[PDB]
Amino acid sequence: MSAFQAFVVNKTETEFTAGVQTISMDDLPEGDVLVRVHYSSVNYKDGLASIPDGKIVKTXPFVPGIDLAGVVVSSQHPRFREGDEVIATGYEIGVTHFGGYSEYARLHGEWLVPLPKGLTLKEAMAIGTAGFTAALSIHRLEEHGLTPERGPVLVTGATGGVGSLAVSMLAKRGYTVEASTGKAAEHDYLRVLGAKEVLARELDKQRWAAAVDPVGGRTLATVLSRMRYGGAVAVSGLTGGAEVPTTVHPFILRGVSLLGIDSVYCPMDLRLRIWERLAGDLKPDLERIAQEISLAELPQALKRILRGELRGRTVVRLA
Amino acid sequence: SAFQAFVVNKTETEFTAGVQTISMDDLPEGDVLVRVHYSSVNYKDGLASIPDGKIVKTXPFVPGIDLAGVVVSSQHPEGDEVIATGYEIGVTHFGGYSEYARLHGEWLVPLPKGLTLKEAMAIGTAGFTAALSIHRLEEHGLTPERGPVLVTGATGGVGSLAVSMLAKRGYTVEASTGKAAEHDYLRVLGAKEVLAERIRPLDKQRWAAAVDPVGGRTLATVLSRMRYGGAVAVSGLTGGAEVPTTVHPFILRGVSLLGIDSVYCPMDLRLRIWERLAGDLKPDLERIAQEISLAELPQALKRILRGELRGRTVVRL
Ligand SMILES: [Cl-]
Repeated sequence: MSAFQAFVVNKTETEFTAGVQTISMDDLPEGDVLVRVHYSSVNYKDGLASIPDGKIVKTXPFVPGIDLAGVVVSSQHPRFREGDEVIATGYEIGVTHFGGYSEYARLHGEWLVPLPKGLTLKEAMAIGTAGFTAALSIHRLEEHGLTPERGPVLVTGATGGVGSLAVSMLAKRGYTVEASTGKAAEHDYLRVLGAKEVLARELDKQRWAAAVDPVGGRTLATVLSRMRYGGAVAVSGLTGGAEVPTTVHPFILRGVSLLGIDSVYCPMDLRLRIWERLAGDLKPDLERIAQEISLAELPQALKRILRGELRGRTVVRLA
Repeated sequence: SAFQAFVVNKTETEFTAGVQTISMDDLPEGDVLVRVHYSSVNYKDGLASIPDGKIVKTXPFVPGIDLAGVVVSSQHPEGDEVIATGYEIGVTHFGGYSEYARLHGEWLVPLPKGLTLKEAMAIGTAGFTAALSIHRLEEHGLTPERGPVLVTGATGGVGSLAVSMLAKRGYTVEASTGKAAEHDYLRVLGAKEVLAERIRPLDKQRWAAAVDPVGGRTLATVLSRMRYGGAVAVSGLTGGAEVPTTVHPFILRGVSLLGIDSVYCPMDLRLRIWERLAGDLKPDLERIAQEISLAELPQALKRILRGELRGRTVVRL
């Protein structure tokens, strides 16, 4: 009792550790809500938190994991009584504040999202930050004019977390989806998620009514060449390094919008709206996208996402 | 008198591009009359063989940035084997997709010893660009002991030729392409390994130089795996839109970006590059060149435009 396991990253005098070890209740930082973590997931950002030069974590003894789903053990009066299934993504979690790769997490009441009717904690983590990023992107495109009747929608990080999830969300909304990836042997998978066409990495001059780029932008010059007049691109994520900028001219000439999607600091009112959508009209096909691993299998998954060999979504069952 | 030529034309009804017979009066002014033996198909030539290819602006025109043949009449220091590359040859002044071509002597380069007319065109603009690239890199300090050289030209004209050239030069070459069927082909040119950005493994400084023949398309990923001091030779055009780079990576590692212009290259260097092309920069053309007749030219022009031509293709008139 009061002694549980967590993936911990450390950095002393020219030495780096990253493994599952046992930690205590007192190692958890200041919070007003105590949560027993049922699930977490693996994100690329979480991969960067597991390595020294990742440029995410800037403080030593740390518990990564930007994603959380579980049950309230104890807390305060922030609208949370024990036994409540709560979700926690974004903010300082897994970056500045101890995160979800732990059996227990201690957080601020202002960061929790009461689990919407229509989602399991596992399904909530299967979606995770990635799904939130995908949902917000589509949400944002839709208030900007996107409907299935405007034309096909391109998605470029198709096999990754955000990409797989977006394809699914768009296909189930009735959109004609074209998906692009850089790995062959990924085509069948993309079609199963509902993509009508799949593109090998590389009508005249205006095919897509909208696009979703979850790779920091880095295929923007490709996406801009075949954008319809009035279209938009929702961009999010990181590349891998090596920034890829765009010219501005193509946005001006075709009246196209670039919508920066940030899942970290999204305000609570919108956050709640997105989670309602994720429980209803933007609920993806998690059975064909997500796979589950245990806390002890986590190190390997963080290596893989960093190397770019993780497809779809990976949820971590805690304990 | 009345010879054959490939003619592009565009009125206010249609666009015509076929092989018609034109006379001596159709060629524009020039002091040197060259009877063309060989020409070459180039990406640039394909754009000039089409409407919305933004290269040919005046109406009735004969494309072909590349010229090689024998002199009929001249008044500049007859029967001289000569090559013409770049300048106004593909673009503003009538080209080499014609049995005869009139040009100015300022563009002409006497065909170097150790090279054939067909070989000069197997090389052509593409080979020149590549050779001029390598050259520009070597005078920046690049040598085989600095580390491997990362081409990206792959099966572009330029690039295929770059690999062969660097391989024959003794460099370790890493070639990049997106087509899975050209892997065996790139090793025969002499590339040590074929590449299919990730931040594990350690790829963080491993290329001494780079040849980027797609308008700096791949600069963004190249730059973050350059050795401290290296350079990158960029040339040609992209498939369409322009892809910018950040400047930080250059300052950070003391890397240079070298703009390679084949079009308006100065004569003094032009000869030096061609002498090199007849010398230690002679690519193994046995594997990289192909030959077609004039009546077959339009077909290749259609293929290069849709990226269906590997290596180099010459033309016999
Ligand atoms: Cl559970």
